[PDB]
Amino acid sequence: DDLKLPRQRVDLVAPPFVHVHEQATKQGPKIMEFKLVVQEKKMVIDEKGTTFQAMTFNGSMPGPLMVVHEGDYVEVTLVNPATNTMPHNIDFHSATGALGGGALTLINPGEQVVLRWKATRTGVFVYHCAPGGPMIPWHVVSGMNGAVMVLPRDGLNDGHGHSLRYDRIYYIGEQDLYVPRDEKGNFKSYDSPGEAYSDTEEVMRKLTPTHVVFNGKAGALTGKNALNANVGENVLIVHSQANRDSRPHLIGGHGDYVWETGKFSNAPETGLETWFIRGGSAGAALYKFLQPGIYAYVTHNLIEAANLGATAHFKVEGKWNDDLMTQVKAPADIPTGSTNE
Amino acid sequence: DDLKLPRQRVDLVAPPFVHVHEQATKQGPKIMEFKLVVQEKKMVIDEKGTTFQAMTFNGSMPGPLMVVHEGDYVEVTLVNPATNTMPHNIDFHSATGALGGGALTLINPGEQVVLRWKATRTGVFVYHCAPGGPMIPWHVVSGMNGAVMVLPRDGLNDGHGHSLRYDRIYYIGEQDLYVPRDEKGNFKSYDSPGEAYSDTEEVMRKLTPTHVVFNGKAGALTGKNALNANVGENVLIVHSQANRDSRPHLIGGHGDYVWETGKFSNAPETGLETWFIRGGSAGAALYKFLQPGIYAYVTHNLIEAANLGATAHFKVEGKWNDDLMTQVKAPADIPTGSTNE
Amino acid sequence: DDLKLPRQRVDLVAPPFVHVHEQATKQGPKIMEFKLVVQEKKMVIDEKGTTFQAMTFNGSMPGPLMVVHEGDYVEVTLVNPATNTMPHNIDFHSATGALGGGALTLINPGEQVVLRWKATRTGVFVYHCAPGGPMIPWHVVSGMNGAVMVLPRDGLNDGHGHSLRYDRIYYIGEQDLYVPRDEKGNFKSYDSPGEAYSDTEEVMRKLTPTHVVFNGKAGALTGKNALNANVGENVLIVHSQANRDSRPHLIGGHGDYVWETGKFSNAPETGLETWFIRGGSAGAALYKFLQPGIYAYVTHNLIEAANLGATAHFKVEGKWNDDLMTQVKAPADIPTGSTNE
Ligand SMILES: OC[C@H]1O[C@@](CO)(O[C@H]2O[C@H](CO)[C@@H](O)[C@H](O)[C@H]2O)[C@@H](O)[C@@H]1O
Ligand SMILES: OC[C@H]1O[C@@](CO)(O[C@H]2O[C@H](CO)[C@@H](O)[C@H](O)[C@H]2O)[C@@H](O)[C@@H]1O
Ligand SMILES: OC[C@H]1O[C@@](CO)(O[C@H]2O[C@H](CO)[C@@H](O)[C@H](O)[C@H]2O)[C@@H](O)[C@@H]1O
Ligand SMILES: OC[C@H]1O[C@@](CO)(O[C@H]2O[C@H](CO)[C@@H](O)[C@H](O)[C@H]2O)[C@@H](O)[C@@H]1O
Ligand SMILES: OC[C@H]1O[C@@](CO)(O[C@H]2O[C@H](CO)[C@@H](O)[C@H](O)[C@H]2O)[C@@H](O)[C@@H]1O
Ligand SMILES: OC[C@H]1O[C@@](CO)(O[C@H]2O[C@H](CO)[C@@H](O)[C@H](O)[C@H]2O)[C@@H](O)[C@@H]1O
Ligand SMILES: O=N[O-]
Ligand SMILES: O=N[O-]
Ligand SMILES: O=N[O-]
Ligand SMILES: O=N[O-]
Ligand SMILES: O=N[O-]
Ligand SMILES: O=N[O-]
Ligand SMILES: O=N[O-]
Ligand SMILES: O=N[O-]
Ligand SMILES: O=N[O-]
Ligand SMILES: [Cu+2]
Ligand SMILES: [Cu+2]
Ligand SMILES: [Cu+2]
Ligand SMILES: [Cu+2]
Ligand SMILES: [Cu+2]
Ligand SMILES: [Cu+2]
Repeated sequence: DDLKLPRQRVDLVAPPFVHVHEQATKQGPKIMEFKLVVQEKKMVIDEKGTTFQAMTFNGSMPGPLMVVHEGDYVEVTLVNPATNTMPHNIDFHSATGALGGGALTLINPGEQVVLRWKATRTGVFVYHCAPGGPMIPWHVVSGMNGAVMVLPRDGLNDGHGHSLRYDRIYYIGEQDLYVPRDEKGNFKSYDSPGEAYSDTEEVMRKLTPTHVVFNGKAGALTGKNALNANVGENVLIVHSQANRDSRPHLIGGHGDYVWETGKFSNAPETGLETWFIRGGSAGAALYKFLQPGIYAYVTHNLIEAANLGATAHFKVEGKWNDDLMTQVKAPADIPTGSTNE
Repeated sequence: DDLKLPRQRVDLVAPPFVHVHEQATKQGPKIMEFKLVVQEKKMVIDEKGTTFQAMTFNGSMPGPLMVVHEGDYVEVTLVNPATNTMPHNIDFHSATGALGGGALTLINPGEQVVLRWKATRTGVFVYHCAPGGPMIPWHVVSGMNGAVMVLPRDGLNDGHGHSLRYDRIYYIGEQDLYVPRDEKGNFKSYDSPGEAYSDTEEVMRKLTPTHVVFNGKAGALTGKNALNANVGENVLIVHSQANRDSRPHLIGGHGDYVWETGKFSNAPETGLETWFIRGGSAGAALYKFLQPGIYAYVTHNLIEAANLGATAHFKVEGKWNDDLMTQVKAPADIPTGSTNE
Repeated sequence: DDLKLPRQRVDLVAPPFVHVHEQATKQGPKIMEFKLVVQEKKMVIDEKGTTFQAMTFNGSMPGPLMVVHEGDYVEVTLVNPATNTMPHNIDFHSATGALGGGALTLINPGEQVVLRWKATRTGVFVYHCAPGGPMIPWHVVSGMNGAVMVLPRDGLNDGHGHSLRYDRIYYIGEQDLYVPRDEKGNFKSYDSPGEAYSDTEEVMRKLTPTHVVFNGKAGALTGKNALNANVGENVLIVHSQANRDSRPHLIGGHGDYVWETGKFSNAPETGLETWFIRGGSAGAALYKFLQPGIYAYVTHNLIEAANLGATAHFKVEGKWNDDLMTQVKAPADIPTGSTNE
């Protein structure tokens, strides 16, 4: 027992929600204990019911958000149940050494491993499976990616000496999928990940996804699963993309404070319309809602947003502010005396 | 009449030019009145005369640049003449609430609407049509996008307490187009936007444009339509892309001051070679010309620049500075005594 | 002889290595003399032995890194030997005027030219061939690109008044290639660049590379050609991409200090996981190695990294730090008493 710190077990929750944590803490460093269980399974990824052979951490795309503080140690038990068919591992972009931990975590079905990494770098970071060679992109675009947030012990700040505090946090994992089609253009189904591989790799090589989804499927965060907020709340939106660039935008809002490269040692940018998540990274945006109603959260390649699945909704309760925006005149016939050339 | 401010009607001009405005102002907030008239029409988009079924604000791709100051109110009359075939609306990324105004501006052919939004956020911002669902990307990549600039009341600054003033301003709207081809590879023509839709959507889904153009067509800002400047002038170049990333570069120049995310509350970066406009945003670059001659302004995917249409020219008058650059020896035969291995 | 400064001849070296230079200097400005010889040749670009008709500066993809200091003059002799088939030129993004020098350097086979440019802007910058029209992207994606670094005379700094010094420097040139395929999907071979052009241009137009390589071929910087370092060394990694965006990531490390837009007048960002090189630019990252072993340096589109060629290796000598990372428990059977749902 060389490392003599208190230990705290964390129970992960499914995205887009985040496990209970403190923003600012006066506790000293701890060993924060997390468990991730690999689950290979067929999953529905669009509104027409298209399936595909997914590979996940903890049964979700993305994998769950892990939250710790600068100077904590993160002790992760990775489990690969014997019902799975492939070896798996984990690479933390937050970690230092051994390919992020991938070189110390390769486990066959039936095995588990325990990795500890010190959280020396603040920000939001990707974690993903990376077995080796061509298996790396395949496992990641099959769903094996998530994120970790390493908060400063004093919480977030605006880079100019003022504390920032969120009222709510959501984790939006964006996934690019490469689903094979038959000669007629219909999506193909397979009985195992291994059976899907060869055809999937051919799609992957052309670098054009068939689907781009939030929380694992088209429409996952719309309708009854819209994200809730209230006028006045400061909401932190963490966005990850393990393989491909994204350009987040909150339709009808802004990013008040945006860390687009995702690292809290850098001052955020202010008042952004659209920001940029480079493939292989996580970023974060804070916004204080000023108006009630529906907001669409998109990647602002609108073809991807509307036609390949990458739209979420916020439903925001409160009172409308006519000073910020108003309909002066409702739709009406163009007046006869008008000249509109 | 709740809002008791002076009203000023603005007459928009066609890009790449910009309507008359003040950089710094000591006037108080005003209600700035703008009129935008939707025009569906066939347009020529390349040097071989390829046509396509465009949808525009005010008859241009991009739509005109609107310029106001922080704290002004922007009252926009959107008109959809009965000669048009589709409903249209407008979403201002500069605005707060109702999907940027899209949820308050949906108008059928024969109708108009009046929206007012308060200009609370400084920078350059996209505006675009967004009717709903798959119509959103289709209307935007058919040409229904422009930009608005919200200046600080004191004008631009370098983020370090020094005023910046431009001598000239140009607005470069970049448009990604998705023109269907027949089995031989020739571009297809249609008699209406509705007829073009199904084939266009198939091209859109593969996320590879057929054309990437400035000011609505290949070659629009070359030859007799090159952009004018003079040695010593500080020129502000506003660049928008409503759907797809761009990487602007001034060949033979630099960006002296660049707001690549486009928001004046953030200090600009200095001395850039190439900058990055994320899809769904506008950015701005200031450059003081130091040499006369032709400059090419490109997106620095050179395939897009040279082969898909995305090159503009500046023609700059003045005297050559041999200290910054000189041809020491003109092209000449390689000397016989040379060894060139 | 108007310009009366000392002259220093520099001998370029092949990437990823860099010619001898000083970081900080107290010498005054000099005329720094460089020679670049165009070489058209067939080159191997992947591990299956695929060839293609390359065009290079000095026989390498990328062309060599040139290093000077702010206020130096750079006098470049460009040579186009009579064994070559095409005209060539050079455009320095570091330079001011005449399309970066391209308008003053067009040379036929059998000719040479001498251009001088003043190094007024600090940072890392692309240089590339740009003959005119469609020849510009073709020459660049055929291999005719490199970089120049213009250091501040006091060396690098952290933008907050502290000097930064590297122990080692590597130049990673990333190249997107567009190799034609036959009806069966096999890569086509040609006897000259001219013969390859028409088919190559068709691939280029679809904006999807067949290969994305570091130092001119898949696997170039892996195995016996891995990049060396030691625990404790501060290594500067210069990364260029003349045509297409890249997202560099050091697997198992970070960017301690990153200039992603590549210009030293801007403070670096700290503690990045992944950074972004916009097409048509160079950037630079400093990292101090903390752990020994193998590191993969990738573009973090992992399909490009693993399947299209864009992976380099570092081999780092030193002692493992179990405080930063440790394998708490090696792979072992999942305990019988476990519940893993
Ligand atoms: O800010 C640059 C800095 O990163 C350093 C901090 O000094 O270290 C980072 O990783 C180290 C891992 O132990 C920690 O010192 C530090 O707390 C963390 O941000 C250096 O390697 C370098 O100056
Ligand atoms: O996309 C090509 C082509 O395939 C068809 C079926 O023949 O539809 C498929 O592709 C669509 C777009 O991805 C999906 O909407 C659908 O689930 C799928 O069957 C054609 O409709 C289409 O043109
Ligand atoms: O700088 C962050 C800031 O944005 C705020 C300003 O306090 O508001 C922005 O939008 C508001 C709309 O009324 C205005 O207060 C402000 O002038 C504008 O930049 C907050 O919501 C937040 O601190
Ligand atoms: O691009 C495919 C193929 O189509 C042809 C006509 O058969 O040319 C078309 O496509 C060209 C590239 O976009 C355009 O230059 C032209 O206007 C269009 O007819 C072939 O020439 C080409 O290989
Ligand atoms: O920082 C903005 C600045 O760039 C300027 C410097 O004053 O010039 C750059 O290019 C000039 C070329 O002579 C040099 O003055 C300078 O050393 C270099 O960074 C201006 O044109 C402008 O303020
Ligand atoms: O990529 C299409 C198709 O072509 C084949 C040969 O028929 O392989 C070629 O393409 C591969 C992927 O780029 C390369 O690995 C190889 O060098 C090349 O011959 C098929 O194997 C493949 O499905
Ligand atoms: O140690 N107190 O939270
Ligand atoms: O399946 N993912 O939320
Ligand atoms: O572990 N790879 O299939
Ligand atoms: O109020 N004067 O410009
Ligand atoms: O048609 N647009 O300039
Ligand atoms: O309004 N949409 O076609
Ligand atoms: O002038 N001395 O290095
Ligand atoms: O061939 N290039 O290193
Ligand atoms: O110089 N162009 O082939
Ligand atoms: Cu895996
Ligand atoms: Cu990774
Ligand atoms: Cu419209
Ligand atoms: Cu938008
Ligand atoms: Cu050339
Ligand atoms: Cu260039």
